[PDB]
Amino acid sequence: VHLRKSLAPYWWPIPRKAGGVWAVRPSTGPHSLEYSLPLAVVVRDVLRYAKTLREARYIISRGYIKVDGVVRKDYKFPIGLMDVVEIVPTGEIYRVVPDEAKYYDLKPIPSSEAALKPLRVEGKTAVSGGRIQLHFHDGRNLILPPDVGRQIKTFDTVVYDLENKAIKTHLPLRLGQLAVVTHGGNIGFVGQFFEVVWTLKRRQSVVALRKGEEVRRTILDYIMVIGTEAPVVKIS
Amino acid sequence: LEAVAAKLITRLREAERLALEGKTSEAKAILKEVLKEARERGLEKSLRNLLLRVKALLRR
Amino acid sequence: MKLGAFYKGGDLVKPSGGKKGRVRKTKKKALGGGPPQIPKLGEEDIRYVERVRGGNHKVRLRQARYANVYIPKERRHVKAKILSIVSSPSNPDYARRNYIVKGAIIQTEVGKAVVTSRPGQDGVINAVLI
Amino acid sequence: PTFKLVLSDPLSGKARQFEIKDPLAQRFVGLRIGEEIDGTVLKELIELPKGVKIRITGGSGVEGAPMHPGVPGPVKRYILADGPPGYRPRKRGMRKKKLVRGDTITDSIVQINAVLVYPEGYSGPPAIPLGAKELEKLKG
RNA sequence: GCGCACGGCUCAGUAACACGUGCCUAACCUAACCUCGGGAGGGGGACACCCCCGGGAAACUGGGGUCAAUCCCCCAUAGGGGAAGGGCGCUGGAAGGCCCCUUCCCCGAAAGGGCUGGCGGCCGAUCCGCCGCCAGUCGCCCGAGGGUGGGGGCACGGCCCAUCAGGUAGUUGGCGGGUUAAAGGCCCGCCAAGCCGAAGACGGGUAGGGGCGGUGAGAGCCGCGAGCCCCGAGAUGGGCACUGAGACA
Ligand SMILES: [Mg+2]
Ligand SMILES: [Mg+2]
Ligand SMILES: [Mg+2]
Ligand SMILES: [Mg+2]
Ligand SMILES: [Mg+2]
Ligand SMILES: [Mg+2]
Ligand SMILES: [Mg+2]
Ligand SMILES: [Mg+2]
Ligand SMILES: [Mg+2]
Ligand SMILES: [Mg+2]
Ligand SMILES: [Mg+2]
Repeated sequence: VHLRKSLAPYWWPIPRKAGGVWAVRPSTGPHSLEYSLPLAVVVRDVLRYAKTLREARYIISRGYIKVDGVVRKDYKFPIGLMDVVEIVPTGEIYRVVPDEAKYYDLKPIPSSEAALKPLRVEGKTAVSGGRIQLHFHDGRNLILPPDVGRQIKTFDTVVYDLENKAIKTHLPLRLGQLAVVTHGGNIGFVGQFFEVVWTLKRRQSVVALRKGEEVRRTILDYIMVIGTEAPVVKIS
Repeated sequence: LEAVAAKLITRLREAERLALEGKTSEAKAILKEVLKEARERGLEKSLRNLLLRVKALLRR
Repeated sequence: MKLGAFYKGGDLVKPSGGKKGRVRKTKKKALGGGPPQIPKLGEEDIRYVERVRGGNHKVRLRQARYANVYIPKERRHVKAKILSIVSSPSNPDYARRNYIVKGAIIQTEVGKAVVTSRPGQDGVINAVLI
Repeated sequence: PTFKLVLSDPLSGKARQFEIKDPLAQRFVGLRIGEEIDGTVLKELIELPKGVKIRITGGSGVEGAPMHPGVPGPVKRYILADGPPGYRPRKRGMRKKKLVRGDTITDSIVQINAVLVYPEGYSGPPAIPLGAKELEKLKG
């Protein structure tokens, strides 16, 4: 399967005309094609550690790159929102976070919050045994007992332990929390949740965010709760 | 040479039947001196299909 | 099956009754169909497992002898035997040729039952006593 | 009809190639594949101990086509082959129209494949302990 | 084993759900990949290369012998499908869905395989392996979701001609079925007379659609709407199938 350079996502940090007629195509990983960047692009463009595609594949082939605690040796692995990228031989850590300019950015983070990942609940399914399965914004799943999974509704953000496969902290979606817009024109904006026009489809509800006193509006689908007045993990 | 090969093939097949019944050492006994016999007459390659089968039977 | 002889693609006729051209020259294999596989009344049960689109499987009853008749008044399931097909409301030609389809009546050992499954697709005859 | 018989010994894994002619030629015509004829017919060509009946296994025609056991009668035919006997497919599921011949022998067959059928319980020496070309190469 | 259904070419067919925009599939399938939960027990077989012979001009191809598998097959369990009755529960705008309970019928997994290191045992220089375990790593099977690709549906938008005015009879709809991965006159049995049309049917002609491009101060006119990108269709004309996740290639 190919990806023409014209059909590449608009926000990717690559020149549109100059270059080849091809772009590296992500291999159906834990994100969406429109909202993910392949690992070889990050190693060559965003970190500039490789000057060619073979050099980027060589760096990835050694297992030097760790993505969310798992060494990825696939150069077409997709990276997306709230993912933790760690470079082993240099010890630097980044969290791909919603950016006001690049639309998605590699921000350095402290080593303590490297195992933590904030995940937005995209939905729940009832599985065998009566347990509940949670689906997150990057396709990741987590099966829970029925009573604990009853109190986690959709669009709630949960801080997930990659190290323990557990839920550190559950952040319900209520009016008055700190949210970051994760898609759309108003990307990168972090503000208080203070207004909602509940539509018939909840995913299409109009939501307003405030930062004293710049007010931006989006739909309810495009905002992730990052907690109260203090963001739980460094995003900006 | 057909005389020496006929008994050799006869001795190779008989050890094959032994190897199917569990007698590995006696079958290994037959396979040994047949290997002695075919080596100096150049009949090793001629019996190549049978030496391949016999060792497969003993390797089981 | 996906056979062009049983093509399930759209007609070449407009709702006004006028004719329209062919946008595509060939018949797509995805839009292909298959011949009927409804079982015939036989002295033993013969089941055929068929590979279908996406590497899936469908159970086909080539020849039917028993029916899993269920008694609503007693809440018991019996694997009774089939003696004749009484009548097929969808088409009498199914009963006339001893072919079991959903909604058909069968004079089973326990009595009469209405076939409640699609025996060409389910692969078994689930029946409910009348 | 002239023939190039391929007589293979199962107990030695070697084959001897006899060229049948006039007197035995009608002993082979009309025989289907898998047939049983006693080994004494080839007495003037080969020595076979009296527990062996040579079995008919197949052959090829004058134009190189092989005989097909699944086709009956002595006739030429075209088949949409999908398997080994008369076809070696190169891709999975590939079916090809191949020319074959019936299993019943006839004058146009040039190669006839026959294999010795040793008697039950026989454990003597091999009827064909070596190949002719192999032995000639070995001596050289 | 995986790939070759991507990629490359062209513009005959097409006035159409083809194309464009905006929405759906609660009526669907998806190998490779990602995540969570679970599993990997027992037993068999064949066919190449090769060896002994060939046949045939060539294409191709026959017989016997013989070593293997992440090759093929069986058994078990998990699981899966159908029909029927109940339910607190889940999703979701809304359950013919998911989950749990009960009855029966039916189908029905797996490669613990490779490598590395460590341990121990069997065995032998005619062996240079086999076995048990442990760890690391790359893999295999099932359930759920995602991802990607694809099948299908809808609202609206975009040519000319009346020196083309009535057209349609599976045609329009209903009911019951078959088939499909999946809804549908897609197909079939029965019932009705409906469906389209001067707000232009039907017929004819022309044309792949779009992003767009030329020109003009502009409205606009034209398509050089060839080249680059997206969608479509095709592979001398017309048809029909195998394999496969996917082709009617
Ligand atoms: Mg193409
Ligand atoms: Mg063989
Ligand atoms: Mg396999
Ligand atoms: Mg299910
Ligand atoms: Mg089984
Ligand atoms: Mg095995
Ligand atoms: Mg239906
Ligand atoms: Mg029609
Ligand atoms: Mg060109
Ligand atoms: Mg044609
Ligand atoms: Mg072709």
